[PDB]
Amino acid sequence: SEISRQEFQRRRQALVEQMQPGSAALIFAAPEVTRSADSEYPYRQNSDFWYFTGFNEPEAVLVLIKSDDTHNHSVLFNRVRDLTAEIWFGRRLGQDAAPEKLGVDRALAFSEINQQLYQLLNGLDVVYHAQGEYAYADVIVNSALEKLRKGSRQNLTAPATMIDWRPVVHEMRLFKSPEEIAVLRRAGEITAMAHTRAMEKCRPGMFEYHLEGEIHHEFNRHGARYPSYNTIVGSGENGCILHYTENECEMRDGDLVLIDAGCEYKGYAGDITRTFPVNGKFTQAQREIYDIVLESLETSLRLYRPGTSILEVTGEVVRIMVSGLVKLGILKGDVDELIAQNAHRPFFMHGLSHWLGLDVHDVGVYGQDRSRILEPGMVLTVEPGLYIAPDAEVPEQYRGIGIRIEDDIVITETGNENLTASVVKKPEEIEALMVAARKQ
Amino acid sequence: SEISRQEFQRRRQALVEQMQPGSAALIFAAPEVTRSADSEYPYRQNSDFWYFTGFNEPEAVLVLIKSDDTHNHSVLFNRVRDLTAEIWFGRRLGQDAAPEKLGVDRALAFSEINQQLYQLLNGLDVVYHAQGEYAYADVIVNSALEKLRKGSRQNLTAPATMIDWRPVVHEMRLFKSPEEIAVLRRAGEITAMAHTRAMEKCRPGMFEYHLEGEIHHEFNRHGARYPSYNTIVGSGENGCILHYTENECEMRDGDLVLIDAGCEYKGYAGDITRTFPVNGKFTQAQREIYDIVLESLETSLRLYRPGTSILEVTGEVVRIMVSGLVKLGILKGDVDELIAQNAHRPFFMHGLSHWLGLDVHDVGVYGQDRSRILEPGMVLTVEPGLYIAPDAEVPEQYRGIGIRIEDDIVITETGNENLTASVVKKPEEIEALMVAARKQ
Amino acid sequence: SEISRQEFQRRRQALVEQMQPGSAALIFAAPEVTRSADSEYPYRQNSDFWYFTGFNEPEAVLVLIKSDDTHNHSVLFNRVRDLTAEIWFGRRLGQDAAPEKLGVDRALAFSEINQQLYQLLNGLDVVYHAQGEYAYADVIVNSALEKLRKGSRQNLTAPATMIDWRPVVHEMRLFKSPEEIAVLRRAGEITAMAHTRAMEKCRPGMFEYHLEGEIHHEFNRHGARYPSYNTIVGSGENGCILHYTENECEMRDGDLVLIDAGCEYKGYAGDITRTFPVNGKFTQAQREIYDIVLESLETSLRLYRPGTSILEVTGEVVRIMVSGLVKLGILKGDVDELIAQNAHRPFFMHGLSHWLGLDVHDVGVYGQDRSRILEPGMVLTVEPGLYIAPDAEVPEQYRGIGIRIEDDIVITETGNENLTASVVKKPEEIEALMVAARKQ
Amino acid sequence: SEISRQEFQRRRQALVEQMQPGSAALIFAAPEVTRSADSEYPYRQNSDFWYFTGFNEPEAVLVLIKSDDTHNHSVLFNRVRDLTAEIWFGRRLGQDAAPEKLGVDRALAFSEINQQLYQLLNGLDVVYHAQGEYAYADVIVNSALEKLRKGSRQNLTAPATMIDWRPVVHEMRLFKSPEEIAVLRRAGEITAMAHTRAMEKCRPGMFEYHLEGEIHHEFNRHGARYPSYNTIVGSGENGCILHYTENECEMRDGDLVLIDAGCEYKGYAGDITRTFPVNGKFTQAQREIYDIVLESLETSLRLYRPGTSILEVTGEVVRIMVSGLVKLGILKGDVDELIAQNAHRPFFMHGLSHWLGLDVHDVGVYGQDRSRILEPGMVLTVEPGLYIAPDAEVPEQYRGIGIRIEDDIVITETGNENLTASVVKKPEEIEALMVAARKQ
Ligand SMILES: [Cl-]
Ligand SMILES: [Cl-]
Ligand SMILES: [Cl-]
Ligand SMILES: [Cl-]
Ligand SMILES: [Mn+2]
Ligand SMILES: [Mn+2]
Ligand SMILES: [Mn+2]
Ligand SMILES: [Mn+2]
Ligand SMILES: [Mn+2]
Ligand SMILES: [Mn+2]
Ligand SMILES: [Mn+2]
Ligand SMILES: [Mn+2]
Repeated sequence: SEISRQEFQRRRQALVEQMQPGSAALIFAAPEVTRSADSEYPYRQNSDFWYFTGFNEPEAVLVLIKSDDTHNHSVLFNRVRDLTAEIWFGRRLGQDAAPEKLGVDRALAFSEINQQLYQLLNGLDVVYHAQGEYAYADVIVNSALEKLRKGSRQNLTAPATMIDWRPVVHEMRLFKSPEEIAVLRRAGEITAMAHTRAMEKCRPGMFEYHLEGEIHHEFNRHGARYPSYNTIVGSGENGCILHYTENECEMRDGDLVLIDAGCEYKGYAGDITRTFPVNGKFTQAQREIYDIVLESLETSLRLYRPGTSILEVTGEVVRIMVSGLVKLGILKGDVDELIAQNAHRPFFMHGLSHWLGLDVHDVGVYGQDRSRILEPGMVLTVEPGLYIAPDAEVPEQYRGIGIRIEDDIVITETGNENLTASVVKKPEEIEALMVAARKQ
Repeated sequence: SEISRQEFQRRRQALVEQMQPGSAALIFAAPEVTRSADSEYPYRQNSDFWYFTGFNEPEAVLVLIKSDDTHNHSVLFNRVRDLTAEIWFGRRLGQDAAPEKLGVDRALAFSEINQQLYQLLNGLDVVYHAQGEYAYADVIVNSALEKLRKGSRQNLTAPATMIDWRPVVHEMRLFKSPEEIAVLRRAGEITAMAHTRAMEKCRPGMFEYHLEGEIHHEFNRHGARYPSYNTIVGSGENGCILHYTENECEMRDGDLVLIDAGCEYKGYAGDITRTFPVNGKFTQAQREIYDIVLESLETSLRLYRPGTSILEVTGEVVRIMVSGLVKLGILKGDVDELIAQNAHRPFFMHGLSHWLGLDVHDVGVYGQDRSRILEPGMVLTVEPGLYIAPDAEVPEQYRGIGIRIEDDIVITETGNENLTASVVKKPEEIEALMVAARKQ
Repeated sequence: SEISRQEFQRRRQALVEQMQPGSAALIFAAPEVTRSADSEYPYRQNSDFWYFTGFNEPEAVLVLIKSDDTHNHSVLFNRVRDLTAEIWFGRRLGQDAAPEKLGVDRALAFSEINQQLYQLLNGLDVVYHAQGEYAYADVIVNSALEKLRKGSRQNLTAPATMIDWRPVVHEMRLFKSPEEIAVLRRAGEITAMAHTRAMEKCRPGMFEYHLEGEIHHEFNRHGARYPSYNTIVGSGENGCILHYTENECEMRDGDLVLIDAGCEYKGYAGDITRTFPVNGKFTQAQREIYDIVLESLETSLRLYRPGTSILEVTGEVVRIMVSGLVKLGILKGDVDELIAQNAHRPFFMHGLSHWLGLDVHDVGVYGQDRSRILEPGMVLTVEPGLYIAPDAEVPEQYRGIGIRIEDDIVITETGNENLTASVVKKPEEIEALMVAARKQ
Repeated sequence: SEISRQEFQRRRQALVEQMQPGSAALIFAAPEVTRSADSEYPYRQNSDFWYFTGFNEPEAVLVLIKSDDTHNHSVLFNRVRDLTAEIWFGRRLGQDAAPEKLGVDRALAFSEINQQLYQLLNGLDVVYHAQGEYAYADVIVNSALEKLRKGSRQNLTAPATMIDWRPVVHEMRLFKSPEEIAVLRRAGEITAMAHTRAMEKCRPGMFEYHLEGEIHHEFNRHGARYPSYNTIVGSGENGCILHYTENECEMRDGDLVLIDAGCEYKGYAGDITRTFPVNGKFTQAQREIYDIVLESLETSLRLYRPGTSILEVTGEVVRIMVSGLVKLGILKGDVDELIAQNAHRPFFMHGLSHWLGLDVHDVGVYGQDRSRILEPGMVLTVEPGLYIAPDAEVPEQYRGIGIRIEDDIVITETGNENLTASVVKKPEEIEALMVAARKQ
């Protein structure tokens, strides 16, 4: 599953439909990024630029011109074809092939952007620009506007209005097309297979980074070369560190390991967390904390639907957590009073859910306290956790336990679809899986 | 093998020994780097900062103060310990533990750098600063100097002299300690095992990126989490593109695949290229080009020693190439005349060797045309190649063939040691390896 | 005559009336400017900031908030009162006195602008900002918007729309109130008295800068401390250099001197040019060129009225010039053909008229080729000139003659009012004035 | 008196003599400065650039190359000759005439600086650059060094050492040549004539700015077009504000007026303060404060000589002030105890003396608390003052009195020469002068 040329074109037209007549929208590619000295990180296209193009080169700018309410056209600035650069660093789309390949009306060399952009903006009323996103893009836009402001003797005029297109575009991204959902479904399946593999390979004495290697190998073999975020493999006390990415420790018999990892597939993020015993068997204490986190997740999965909100479902989770922690003696008091004082927060200190898409923490307005009413087409995570610090003032057997369990879902007309339920999370199913792998 | 605290301290003292009395050297950590939106790339410490510290955090600055010819001391600025940041994003060294851990005299919070740096530079004659390396570092240094210049009423004085320490430090890095050579030896072995694995796993119909996944998995399992540069897997015509990193094509029965990949192990780069038949058997044409590149490499490996140079060895390679290409009819004419007109250059268009170390294209002065005389302790690559474009005006059977074969060596008192000879390169040994793997 | 508090308030309200509901306009003061080292030029307030405030301090920002269509209010950021700064550098308005003095609703310390501006912009739809006018102002606005964009967890929202208020404000400035016309009338009278004085004081052997001194002394004595632009005193060949400001030469018996000078009175510019014989008597050649320039000006003064344009009046001037130059043999050919080839341009190479107000080259849209139809309340200059280079291919006696004659006018319902006719320009009146002064 | 070509050349050679072999010094012109919109302030050349050139154009850079200990040469970058720019904005020196005019070896177009500077710095060991002085200059230098650092394949090398030439050059400027002293002597005489004129013209009912106009007219007529700093005319309570430049008030019968004004003559500053009765007659109270300030100045003038210091002479002044203030009841206590508690500071809150030259607050190291031992050739001001605030807790008759009296001196082998004693300061001489002028 992928997003095709025709869909990128639909998205461009949908933006144009929201634009004022006599306007242009400017969407810039990500800069290349240095890793060390002359070596660069593998290129990651800007998500919004990607959303409108599926084009994975730097030094590119998409310009959508809406001349009036019936007439509009697109211009791409992109790197020229060049024999030498290409023998060295790889093939480039160039200007001749871009209109057909990407479905844009015209393509021009990026090297000509300062000579051409002001001419495209001349006489328009509005420019849509994500100001502050990239310095290089701001310099280009500001230069063009300055040329226009200062060019009345050449009969040039600058648009007086600049509108940040990010609110509009991010609202577009918040609601996934069926094709986007198919891509995310595949991302979830690829990520789930990776997590299953990690559970089947995990043994005491392996390093945390060994499970990262298994996971990334599984991503790669399904054509998801890169993770959507830095993989977390937190065994023992490291599980209580939320974005532990060192993954440098030997995994001990008797500890849990929390793995949070997700692929990037055709631009889209998977995002799964599973926590499991390194030796294949939960201790009583581990199981007691695990069951509360799993109940939180299972309840959330039953509830998420159109018409509720992250805030509302979070309230149910908080009650489940406070109740379970009181029962174990980790919290003490009256449940409702404890809820009223947010007594869960030392152990569950993050949000239950974030939007998911071209970024793992995807764009889109949440509303105050994530109160926005859910509608079909929204994609979000569900990730309750409990983290009991090594020095927490709690019954000793719970200290140093960090558990999160995270699935990715799409809101549908009838509730939700779980994209990541193909990797197990019930404790008895985890143990069975690991027992089977451990027998060879 | 690794580099220890005591060695980082030796390097600091060796810099200090080269410093003027009444001076301070400022060495800044790399900034964190955005991958997309709020997600960052896995952190890569600046190589020179690493060289003096082995410390893998951002927002850190090493200050070496040489008060006079007998007295000197070190101050580290680094991130404070902070409960919340640490629960979220991970553990930090902090100020209390840094002096013992890193072997510095004093540690201060990075948040205090603007309040403290000018006081450390007050009254010194010289500041050593790699100006232009990082914008954030330049801002900090320029602010401190401005405070001093403008603070005569507070009895402050700025050092009038600023010296770029990069020439001195890069000359230090050019000559490896025995411990560094041990680390590089391990990098070479890890990288070689990865390349062997790729040869054993490769089958027609696999995607180029599948071999990248095998390679990166092998790096990881030996504790080299990250590659030292973006892996190249160039099959068929893609082999003629020097830094082909798309690795997106299905590998065809009958094509060669060129794999250029290297691990980063304790900061140090491996860098190996092997080219081999996708189906396990060189065609006659492939073998004919391969033999010229292999002869170039084997001859270079015999020759490299103290007292020669990359330039001198390159001349021998050029003769081997021109000779072989004439013999095959790819070039036509008199060998010596062809050499005199650099007739090899359409097919061998890059350098034979680059320095290797904490960067894959390592620091250090090459001399004009890489004429610097080699000495023991220098580490370099040897990477002849021949690339015959799909449309080259040559006998048809050679078109679209891209071959490079690259080993990493250390110059020793008696010649060189090949760090990467544990992965095969003789064509009959490649075929035997692949025949054996292909039988299961 | 001046502009009062109530008028600045009217202007603020007129801007607000043009603003969208749910918006704020930000108007920044000019930065102080270094002359040398720690010495600054005398402060000149930004013209648009001045237009809305009459406030002559730096580090000030006017914020006009239009909450909706009935409710609006103003906030000033300005320097705090401070005993020491004030003993040293002078009195400051401060926060307590500003609301009454300036007629703003609230005043806050400039030192708090970054802590307060984002709170004023939170939740608005539109921000009006003259982007690119000042770097310091851009930094402040961009920081505030970034805080808002990034502050959704604090329930902050940034306005997505930024509109340059300069087009609207400059259209306001283009049409003068009766009070503004009274100020400009006084500026014209002060400037005229200065030019009369220069004519009465001028003698061969005086330096050009001596007339500048007379002029600036006369400005000052009427309470116009500063000129509105750098004074030009171009004698002999220097008259052919349009913005000759060196004023360094001894004025010779037999040469003309061109003086272009204007006062700045309550923010408003005068702008007068007179050219006259250094020795009090035009030569025949000088008089011949002078008469053409004077005819051009007198005709322009008869013509300028509502319903014509600078372009239309320029055409009449061009015909007068071509005709006169043909008659003298400076041009040769058919007048209409010469006009059609713009043959006057080597001798008259600038515009006839520019708008006049708070800047000498005042703001406001001219239309293509200055074709905008004139309306009452517009204020402009009328400044024909002829400049015959020392090496021009023309009858010898005309070489090195530079003449401009410039008056300032206001368009009225019935034509125009000449604000600067109190300094003579008819050649016989110039000679009479100078003859009288030269007798003592 | 002026500074000639040969002296600018001597200064260049004296810098070169202090430079390391294999080095270049870069001295940049001041940028032009905006006054409002498209109008600029009258150009003021950077003092250090002026010191080495006497050249009053922007977009110019002096490059002094010291190839080794015997061979050196100079290159100027400066604006090209251009017909149109010159018809408009004035004459430019250009490249052809510069070597002879300025006495430099070579001149190149400023437009070529980025193409040429790196070639001049290639292979040198040291670059002398006043980093942080001007942004435009820093950009140019940083670009050149970056080209060199990154150009090893083109056999380019950057100098690793950058030295701020300001300490060396400012020490040069601290010691005046006999020619510089002659220029300063003339500056002092011009300034003194201006102050005499102000005393002779001053009448109750005139505005403070009227005396500014008289002063600036007198500067101008002697060929000092511009003041060296913004003129202060502080009558009544305004005299207690140290840099009162508003000069906006009507001068009252019964008040003193403090005038601090100085010309700029051939680049060099005068700096004189005189305080006198607006009505020509000191009141008893005014005279009582005046006598203490005059005693302070007369004593300082007797004392200043080689071998003393500003600090030492300041101590004598402080004693004079404390003594006089005790005698009048403004201070109460034991003189020595009062001195020990710096009890004078509410009334005398600034320094007694600053260096004087191409800047009014001239460059040069003062030593801690201005303790540097004075030597012949140093030029400084002597400016005791007493300022009694309107609300000071002192005998009523002294409130609102601000008096400073300031002369400019040169240290000589035998003491000092007073450059500004030609304007009176004894109270009886002030009254006599004013009585005579007031009679007509
Ligand atoms: Cl391009
Ligand atoms: Cl910190
Ligand atoms: Cl403030
Ligand atoms: Cl130029
Ligand atoms: Mn996750
Ligand atoms: Mn998540
Ligand atoms: Mn390689
Ligand atoms: Mn290599
Ligand atoms: Mn004018
Ligand atoms: Mn004009
Ligand atoms: Mn003074
Ligand atoms: Mn002074």
